[PDB]
Amino acid sequence: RALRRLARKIAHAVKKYG
Repeated sequence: RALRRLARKIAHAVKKYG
């Protein structure tokens, strides 16, 4: 339902890690 704050850390972490 609310993946605004969830997808945030996910995408970011993935954009930072690799």
